[PDB]
Formats: sequence, C-alpha cells, structure tokens
Amino acid sequence: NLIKQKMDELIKHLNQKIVSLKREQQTISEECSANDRLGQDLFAKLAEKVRPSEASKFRTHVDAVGNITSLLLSLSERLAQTESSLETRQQERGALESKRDLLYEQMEEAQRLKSDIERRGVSIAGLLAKNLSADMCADYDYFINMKAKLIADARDLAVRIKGSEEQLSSLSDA
Amino acid sequence: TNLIKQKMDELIKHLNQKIVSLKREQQTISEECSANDRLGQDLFAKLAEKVRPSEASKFRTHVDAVGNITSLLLSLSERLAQTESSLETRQQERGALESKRDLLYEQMEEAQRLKSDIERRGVSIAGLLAKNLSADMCADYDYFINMKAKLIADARDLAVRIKGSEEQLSSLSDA
Repeated sequence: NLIKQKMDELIKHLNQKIVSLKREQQTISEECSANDRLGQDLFAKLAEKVRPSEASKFRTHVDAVGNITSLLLSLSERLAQTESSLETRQQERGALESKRDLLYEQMEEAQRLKSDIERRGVSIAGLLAKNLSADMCADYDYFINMKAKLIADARDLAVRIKGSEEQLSSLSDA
Repeated sequence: TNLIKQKMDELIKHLNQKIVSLKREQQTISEECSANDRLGQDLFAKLAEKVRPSEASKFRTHVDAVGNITSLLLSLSERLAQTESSLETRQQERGALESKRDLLYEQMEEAQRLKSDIERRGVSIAGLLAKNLSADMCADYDYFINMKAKLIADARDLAVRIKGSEEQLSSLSDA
C-alpha cells in the first residue's frame, strides 16, 4: 500500500536522474565533436608542411592517445568491480563461518544430551526387566530401535524429496 | 521439434515420476511409524498397569527423548553438511575471481607499458610539430590533446554512472 507509494517516488526521481545524466553526456559529446574538428584543422595544416608518413604517424598517435586512455579506464573499472565482488564473497564467508561455529556448539550439546539419554535408556531397560515378561522386553527393544530407524529413513526421504522438488522447480522455470 | 526442448520435457517427466514414487515410499514409512507406535502404546499400557505413575512417566519421557534427539542430531548433521557445501563453493568462486583479477593485473601492466611507449612517441611528435608549425599551432595541439584525454575521461565517468542508474532502475522495475 505505502510501499508502492515510496517505490513510485524512487522510480521517478531515478528516471529524472538518468535523463539529467543523458543531457550532460550529450553536452560532452558535442564538446568532443568540436575538439575533433580542432584536431582535423591541426592535421590539415601539418599535412601541408610534412611528408605523408609523418602526418600518418601524427594521426595514429592521436588515435592511440584516446585508445590507451579508454583502455586504462576500462581495466581500472573492471579491476574495481572484481575487488568489490571479492570483498563481498569474504563477508559472506565470515557469516557462514559464524553459522558453522553455532551449529557445532549445538552439535556438541546434542551429543552430550544423547549420551545422557543412553544411560537413562539403560535405566528403562532395568525397569522393564523388573516389571515385564522377557517377551515384552524383547518387543520393547525392537520397538525403540525401530522407532529410531524409521525416524532416520523418514528424514532421508524428506530430504531427497525436497531436493528433487527444488531441481524440478528450477528446470520447469527455464 | 527441437531436441533439447524434448529432452527437457522427458527430464522433468522423469523427475515427476520419481517424486511420485518417493511420496509413495514416504507414505509407506509413515504407516510403519503408525504401527510401531501402536506397539509402543501397548507396551506402555502394560507397564502402566504394573508400575507406579512416575515410572510410567519416565518411560514415556525416554521413549519421546529417543525420537526427539534422533531428529535433532539428524537435522544438525544436515545443516552442517549444507553449510560445508556452501563454504566449498565460496572457495571456488573466490579462486575464480582471483584468477580473473590476475588476468586484469597483467593486462594493466601491459597497458601501462603501452602508455609509456605512446608517451615517448608523443615526445617525437612534439618535436615534429615544433619544427614544422608555429608556436601557436603547437600550443593549440597541446591543448587539443589534453582536452581530448579529459573529455574521454568525463564521458567514461558519465557512461558508468548512467549504466549504474539503469541497473538500479531495472532491478526496481520488478518489486
């Protein structure tokens, strides 16, 4: 509601900006044509006095100046871009490393907890053995182990499914 | 009929098929869990009959804890894996970018050599004009060449800024 309100504004200001930039670049273009005319006059007057090869060399020097200027600027820009992207990658990597630290601590905690649960499980086995038939006990063992196993399998299938769904989405989208 | 389109359709159809089958197997597992769980319930009924309430509660709690911790460890190992596979990528991307940077650096050194050569050649040209042209003409030439360079620079700048503004505009044309 109010987001389109701001967005329209931004888009507008930005269009105005781009139009201005266009204008300025036009001005510069004109100045370029003028200066080129100057160079043309120069080359004519020099073409009068000197040998053809010398005039040619003059011309190629004049072109070369512009060329190497544009080249240097281009490489400068590209370099800058690359630097920027690298820095970005670095920040991202830092974030990921932190996330990893966290995951790890949580894992250690989870392990501690699992050990605890294992001992408790010893206790439970004790309780069942003291209160239920051998059959019922073997049945419990089977039950608990199968519970774990089934959870595992289920998560595996959940993952495979999820991922494959991602793949599909990406393909179909193309 | 275009091959690639065809192969793609075949591909996504395969994906659909296997997704269906996977859903199937998943349902199977689901029902299994149902059964095994009924088993649990029966066990607990028995024990509950033969034992004090707190002990039955401990049993229940342990039975729940096994499952919960299984799940937790599983999801943690998963998240961990994904994280490491993200790192492995942020590695290769970085390496590639760095190679590109190398190339750009070599190109820059080269281009600098070039600028130097063009410079000395420019000295010679200056000599030529000196010999054949009036001082006014030579001054005019120095001006012209300087202004050429400056104008190229400014035009470059404007071109870049325009490009950027356009990037922003277009990217905002979506949201």
